[PDB]
Amino acid sequence: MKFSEKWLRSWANPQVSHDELVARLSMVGLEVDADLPVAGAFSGVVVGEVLSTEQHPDADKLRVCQVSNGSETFQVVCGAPNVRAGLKIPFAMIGAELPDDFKIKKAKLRGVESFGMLCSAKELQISEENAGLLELPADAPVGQDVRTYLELADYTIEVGLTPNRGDCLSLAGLAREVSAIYDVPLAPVAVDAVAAQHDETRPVELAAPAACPRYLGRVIRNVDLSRPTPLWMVERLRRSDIRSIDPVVDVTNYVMIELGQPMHAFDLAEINGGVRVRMAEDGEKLVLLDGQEITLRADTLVIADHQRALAIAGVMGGEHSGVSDSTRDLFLEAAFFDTIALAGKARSYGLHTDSSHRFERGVDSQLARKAMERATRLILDIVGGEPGPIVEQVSEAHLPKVAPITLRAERVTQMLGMPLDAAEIVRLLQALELTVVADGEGQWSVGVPSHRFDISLEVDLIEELARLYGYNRLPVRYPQARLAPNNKPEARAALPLLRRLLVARGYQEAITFSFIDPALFELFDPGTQPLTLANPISADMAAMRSSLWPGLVKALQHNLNRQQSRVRLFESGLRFVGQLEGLKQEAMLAGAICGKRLPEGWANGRDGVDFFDAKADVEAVLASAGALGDFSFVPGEHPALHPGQTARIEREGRLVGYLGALHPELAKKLDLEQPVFLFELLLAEVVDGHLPKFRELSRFPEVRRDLALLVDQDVPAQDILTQIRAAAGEWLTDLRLFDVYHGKGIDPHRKSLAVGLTWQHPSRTLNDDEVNSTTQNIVTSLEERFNATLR
Amino acid sequence: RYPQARLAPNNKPEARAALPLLRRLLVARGYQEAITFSFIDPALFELFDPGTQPLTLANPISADMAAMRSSLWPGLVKALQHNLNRQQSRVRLFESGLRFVGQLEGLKQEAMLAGAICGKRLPEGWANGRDGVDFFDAKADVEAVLASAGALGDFSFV
Amino acid sequence: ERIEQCFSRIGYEVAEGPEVEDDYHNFEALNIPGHHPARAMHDTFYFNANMLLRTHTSPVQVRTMESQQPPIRIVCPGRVYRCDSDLTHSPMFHQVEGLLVDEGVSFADLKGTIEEFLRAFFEKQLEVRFRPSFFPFTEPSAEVDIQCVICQTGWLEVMGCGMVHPNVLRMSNIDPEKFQGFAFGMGAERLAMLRYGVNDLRLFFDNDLRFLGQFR
Amino acid sequence: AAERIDVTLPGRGQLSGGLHPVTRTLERIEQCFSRIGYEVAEGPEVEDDYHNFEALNIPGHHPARAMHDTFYFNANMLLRTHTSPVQVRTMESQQPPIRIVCPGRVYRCDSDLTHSPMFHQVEGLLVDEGVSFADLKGTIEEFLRAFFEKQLEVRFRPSFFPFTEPSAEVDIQCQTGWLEVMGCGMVHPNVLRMSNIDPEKFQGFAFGMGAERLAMLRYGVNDLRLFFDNDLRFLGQFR
Repeated sequence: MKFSEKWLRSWANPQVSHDELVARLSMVGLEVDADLPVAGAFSGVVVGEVLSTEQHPDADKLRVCQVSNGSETFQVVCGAPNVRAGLKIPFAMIGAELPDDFKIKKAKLRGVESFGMLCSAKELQISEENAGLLELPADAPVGQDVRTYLELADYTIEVGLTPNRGDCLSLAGLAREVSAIYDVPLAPVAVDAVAAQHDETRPVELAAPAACPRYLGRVIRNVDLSRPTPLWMVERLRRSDIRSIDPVVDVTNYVMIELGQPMHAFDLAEINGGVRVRMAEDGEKLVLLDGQEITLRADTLVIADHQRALAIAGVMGGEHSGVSDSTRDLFLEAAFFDTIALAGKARSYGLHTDSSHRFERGVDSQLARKAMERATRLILDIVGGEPGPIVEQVSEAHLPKVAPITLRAERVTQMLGMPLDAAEIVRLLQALELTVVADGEGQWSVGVPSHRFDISLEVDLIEELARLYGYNRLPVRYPQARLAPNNKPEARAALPLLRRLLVARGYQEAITFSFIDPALFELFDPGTQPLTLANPISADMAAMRSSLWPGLVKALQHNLNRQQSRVRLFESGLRFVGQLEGLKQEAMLAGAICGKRLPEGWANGRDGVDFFDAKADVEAVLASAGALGDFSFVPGEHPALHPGQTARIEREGRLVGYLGALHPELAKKLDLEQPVFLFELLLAEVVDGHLPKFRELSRFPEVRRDLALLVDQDVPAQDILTQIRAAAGEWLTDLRLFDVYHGKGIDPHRKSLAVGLTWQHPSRTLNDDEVNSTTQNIVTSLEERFNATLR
Repeated sequence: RYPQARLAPNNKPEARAALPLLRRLLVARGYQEAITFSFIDPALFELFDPGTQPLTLANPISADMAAMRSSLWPGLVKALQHNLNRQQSRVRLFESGLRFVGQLEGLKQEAMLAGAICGKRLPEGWANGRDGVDFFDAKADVEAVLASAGALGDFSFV
Repeated sequence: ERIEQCFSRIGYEVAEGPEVEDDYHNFEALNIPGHHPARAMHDTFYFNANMLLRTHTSPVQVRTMESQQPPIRIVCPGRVYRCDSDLTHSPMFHQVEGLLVDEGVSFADLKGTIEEFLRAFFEKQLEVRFRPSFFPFTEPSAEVDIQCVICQTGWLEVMGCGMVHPNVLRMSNIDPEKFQGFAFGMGAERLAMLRYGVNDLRLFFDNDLRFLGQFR
Repeated sequence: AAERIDVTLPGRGQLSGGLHPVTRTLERIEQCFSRIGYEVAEGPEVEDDYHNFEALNIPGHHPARAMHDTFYFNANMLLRTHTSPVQVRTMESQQPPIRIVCPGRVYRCDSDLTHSPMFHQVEGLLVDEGVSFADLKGTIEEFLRAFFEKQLEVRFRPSFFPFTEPSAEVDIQCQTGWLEVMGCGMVHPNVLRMSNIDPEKFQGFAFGMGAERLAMLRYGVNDLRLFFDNDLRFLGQFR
């Protein structure tokens, strides 16, 4: 909602500066988005009248004018194509200071004297019109300052209204606010009734009184549509961002922007047997004034006649029914349309109008009559004609009614944190035109005015009191809390903890989009149907991720393509598994690494990262809540990972996730020339750990024995170690794998595993005989299970 | 009953390396936390702090617990050798606590973070180098701690 | 993390929920009716007629209000999805949304909370301004401004809040006659940009190491 | 042809160490309170007889002040017997409300096998305009439930402390199936009076618990001497 400050001040003048007014507005819930002056500065420019024009005797493109300023006639030479006798135009006198430091001096143009200058809107910075001189009205006052006449000492204010303040979508609504805010007298436009010059009317039928409980119609005969819209109206609309189109639309727009009542005029000739306000029939077709051919639904209210639909009620008029060049007679319309009945209807046909907006947001249900009289006067003054009587069709039972609200002083005090005086409460609410009446001690009954559609509850009243008193003026308190000590279980690896671990372990945290390209999804998750969006932003953002890997791999290559060689990233977030019926939204921790194992340094090995570097990062995360033993890495396969270097991570047979090298075929497809190691973990399976259970320390030394073991190259080292613990006895305190050999020294289908076995008895020393007896039974067990041999 | 409290949101500054944070870093960086007695043997004190008069107790529990520590190093070195003498070869320890500097008139009680390391650089494993820990391994642990609140540049090793 | 800490220190619990929500928890239960323009496909990402990608973290507050009876002190951090994206807006962003429901909660209580949170977060004794605004789920509501101390009138809109609307409580079986409440919301990326001096919102989702490495 | 296959072999490099069981316990206690508005308060380990005794309603002739129980440097300077002097320093520096938790090293002379000459304790304090014994009972009962992660039975028995009145010894279930875990009580008026806090207007409660005691119950530790020995065979059990 944009408006002229001068126009608003003519109704309610707050008696403060422009800056003060623009400040207070945003501070009360009417946020000013823009405050611009209407024109550039200048002095000495007055309304002048061209008395005569002669052809310049020594220059064909020039004219020699005799111009009066109401006090004296001056000779002024002028080259404007539109300069002619009887023209009321801006006359810049000698001495006059025009925009961008332009001083008017005496001139002798081609041997002819000139005592001033005639101006165009551009030269005065009024408009961009430089085609010719600014032709002022025929009735303009000669001698009057052009700034005074054109009311150029003004600003335009743009307010970004909240959907609950549909009442401020007019100068009437906005002026009522200023009067409330500043406790200043409100001087509204006095709208006198226009007496009927004849008795010609058109019948009106309310076939859907629930959607339209009031409709006003008036016949206006023999209108001259060739006649122009006056400057004051054009300027007032222009200052509210409304383009002048034709007198009739300009009036119905002006009335809507002045009072807040959207209005419409039909060519009387186009109305076949009076108005029928009814719901549209399913598949009813209407061509709008813009040419759009709409196919209507039964839930839409239309303004029709006895033959066809004429317009979509409260939103837009039809082509056929509207005003044309042939139009001689009008039929004005001013109505109340129910907000509920109209809600979203314009949008459902892909439409949005100043009328649709206002009716949806709420138009004062009593206003139709005042607006109809206002539009009638303006129409007669602009295009002439003879007014008929007003036809008012109204359904009292369907008219909007808001039950009186009981406001309690205790509740105002409670909510505001401070008590307000009864006189203050009353004065404030009465300014908003609310009907406050005492209802015992510290309680009132308040009635809602016809323009407010947002007030119905006690809280809405308290809101208004808060708003007008001042939000920043209100007290500050900290809420009371009956708090008891509490804490989450000790043995748990929370995500904030796991993140900090990875940071310490040399990782950079990444955040990627949850919606990825379906082709990318398919690469990491083949044959899986992604959860696809109905309205994606683009096609490459249509699939909900089932893994954080695609997004991480992408961020990794984004960096690789940006002169980065060592990329170490991690992300936490949801994966989306399955379709809506059965959809799983599971929190994942994923990581991706490539490049050298260590950063570039004098003391650091130049070796590249491998599977076992990522495995240690995973091991560290799985050990975070003292439950590393509950996890097992088992040889696996994943469509996105290298089948020779893939580990399936499990806890009690349940899947935790995967750890492996990115599949070389996938790297090829993504143009990655480097080995990349990935891991993804179900956080739900990682969080729970175990609380320390103390086991008594022995006062006796530990015994260590080393075993070099030859086994099949393909037998997993974990299976061997598991079988060792199984045979090692109850005293084994530690078992370490310190070397793996696969070379020239032994058979090429075999491997030597160097294991260190540590034992400690809790109550005595261990003898060599028993320790050697244990060692031998461990060996015998490995000879029978994996056909192991000693090196 | 549970007491009533008119509480307001609050938080400590963002750019700060608090001790709980520094501890967890060292844990992640392969350290074991130690807690040693603040009162140490005067002979031990003198070894690490020569010429310095310790703040001595009038009634110590024993003579080897008569001097207030001016450094956490004696206590850490001791815990390190306690383990070394108990079949441990790789000892990585850290402690936080007060140091006591000067006599009662002018006594400074300052919170210190100390660490002590010995043995192989890495634990015994198939994929790990059998190299022993050196000065630059400890330097990295220090560097990591000094970088904790984005102010590593403010520090200089001279 | 920092926002969560300002509240978790004074009895607030961190609340989480699904990113793929239903129109009841996301809209209906938050006093957003069927015809409301926010519900439209121009602003909300949909899967079908009922299932969507959450526009805010407030549905977690609903799930909490349905599961338990007051007191309620929760903070809802998380990824949220808006359709209408450009350069100044991302189709995915993070926000923290708070809720307090107890037997005697005032607007002064909300004002106090917000003012002390912004001072704690921005680590300054900055000036905090409250302006009347509209939200369907809160009444009365406000837009919160802070000075241009952390760099047109030297005021910056940083968060929104308001007193929980009675219908919101009523819908989630909480009696508004007995219980009162306040809610607030703030943009994670917005706050991160003010604090760290980040100009381009697109830097966050690009994950360039030359950018990321600046927050060590 | 991608025969770059490998195993279930342990990862490369260093893994995480751990924290001391006492540090885990201190951290955990602090968290139960810091979540509900309590500030962590710290002070010096070498204190004066005023903050350590006089200000805590312990008079000159009191047996606790003697050299048989307290470590001294001279007549006025000593090693703190409790973390309560931090509460004094707080009460002197500020006016209520006060919600502080005081974790720290404390020193007792009379040591043996069941007692250490150095140990840790957390001591809490709440000072406000309407604090009751019901408030204290509620706080303690909910703290022990949170800490021990069980809905255990909490018993309060009348006891004596010079700085609190009325006072209690707090028991929890598991020879009578009850275990003395902490002490508490309402702050004595003379304590407040001495630190310029009017007892007519302000009331308060204080509590204390042994860090090693709690750590032993939680983790199943038998010997108190294990904590200060720092054996890796012990420490490594709390990773």
